Amino acid sequence: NAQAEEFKKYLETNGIKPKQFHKKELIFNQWDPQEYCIFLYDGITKLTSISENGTIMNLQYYKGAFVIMSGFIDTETSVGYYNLEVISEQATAYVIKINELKELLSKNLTHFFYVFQTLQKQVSYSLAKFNDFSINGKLGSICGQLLILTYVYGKETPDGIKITLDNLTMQELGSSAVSRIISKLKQEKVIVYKNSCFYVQNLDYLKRYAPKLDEWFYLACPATWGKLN
Amino acid sequence: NAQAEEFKKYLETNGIKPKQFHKKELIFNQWDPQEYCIFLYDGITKLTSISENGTIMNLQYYKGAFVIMSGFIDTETSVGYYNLEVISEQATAYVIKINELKELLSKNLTHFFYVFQTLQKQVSYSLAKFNDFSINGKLGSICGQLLILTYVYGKETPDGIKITLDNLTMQELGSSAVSRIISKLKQEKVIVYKNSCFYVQNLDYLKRYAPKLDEWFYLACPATWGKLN
Ligand SMILES: O=C(O)[C@@H]1CSc2c(C3CC3)c(Cc3cccc4ccccc34)cc(=O)n21
Ligand SMILES: O=C(O)[C@@H]1CSc2c(C3CC3)c(Cc3cccc4ccccc34)cc(=O)n21
Repeated sequence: NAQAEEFKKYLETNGIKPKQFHKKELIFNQWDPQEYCIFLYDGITKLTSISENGTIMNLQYYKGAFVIMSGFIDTETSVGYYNLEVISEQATAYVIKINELKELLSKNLTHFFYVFQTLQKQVSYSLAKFNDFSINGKLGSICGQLLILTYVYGKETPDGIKITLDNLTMQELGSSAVSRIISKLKQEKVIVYKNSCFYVQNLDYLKRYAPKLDEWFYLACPATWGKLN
Repeated sequence: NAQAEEFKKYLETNGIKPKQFHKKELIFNQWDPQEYCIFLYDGITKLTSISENGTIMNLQYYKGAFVIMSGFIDTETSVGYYNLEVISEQATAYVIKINELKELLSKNLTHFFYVFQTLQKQVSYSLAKFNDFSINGKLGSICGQLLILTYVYGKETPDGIKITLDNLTMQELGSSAVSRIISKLKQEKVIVYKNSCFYVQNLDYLKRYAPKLDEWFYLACPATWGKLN
């Protein structure tokens, strides 16, 4: 990822320091009155929300390299009250106060375009995710998440496509319908737990029920989309 | 909105003329290889997708003033295959090719920050609606749709809070489960349909089953929010 490495070197040049985090750590949480811009350089995270009675809802997953913002770039108001939690064993992130960001981007348009693009990818990603929900219900959503996991962590092997993630991360990613659906897929040999990993066979089935996410990845990450097609 | 008028002027300074469109026109369509930046200024539109078997998925609805983009500003490549379709009677929209946009934003960052912040509102908007549907099901959706109508088109009346839309537009966007929900909201007199118009008289019930959208209106459109609170 060329833009990402360039954005790292730009942040470090401007004196911004990389912070290590550990699983279950919160890079920011939903009560913080400091709005941040997080450049997640390495790791896997989830955006969660905590409702008033304390039940946790998982909203979105992110992966390095990527930008996540808790405030609006001009106002430096919260965009929404959320937590960003680390779910891989480690993660590396550059934490930037919102207003510092405005300055950093103002003085370099290339980086500004890059950050802007990361927003565009979230917007196109949620359109595609809503599309596949609209057609195939939860089946759209499970397949969609399995498909991206495969494109991003799948190693072609005679065994199929191995999803290269130690199990703890897979458990952090994953009800009635679910069990019955995840059932159906195992039953149908789309995925297999063999040799202690998931291995994916019917990539075509994933693509069928999550078509828009297939397209979205093709446009967003073409080089990666090519390696399994 | 202030930022909205000023970007309209900047666009006309740089020679972008408003193009008028009428109900059911495609502002752009998915096969068009030209990536665009649509600044919807007035009217209502919807983004749609066309799955292969030909069914038209409604993905999102938009209201002037707002920004819709069909290419990534950095690589200038397609963000997806979409159609942008008018559903109001007429709408005012400035259509800018993606390369010309990038130049316009590059020479005035104020406007760059406005467009950037517009996509940020779009990101958290869809997370908020998703939080509400995951927590409260269709009651969360329905209560979200009506909350939306209320803030944007809610004109306070003795009869309560009227929804100021020609009732063919209403009728353009609007099942078994749905009717059980509206059946109840009509019975408990949270909404009243009289004189062929919707009215709202318990704003606080809606805020209960859609607390993330309510919270989103507050952080992203405080002016609108505060008017009704
Ligand atoms: O990392 C990237 O540049 C690409 C392009 S934008 C994106 C996303 C979208 C949230 C913005 C995701 C999210 C995602 C989807 C499905 C499974 C995931 C598993 C782990 C982490 C994130 C996941 C993933 C992703 O790779 N990308
Ligand atoms: O609001 C819009 O103009 C579109 C059309 S109705 C909708 C929703 C639904 C709650 C009513 C959402 C939220 C949402 C629900 C279910 C699955 C989702 C999957 C991904 C993202 C959001 C999801 C978002 C949204 O944009 N819209």
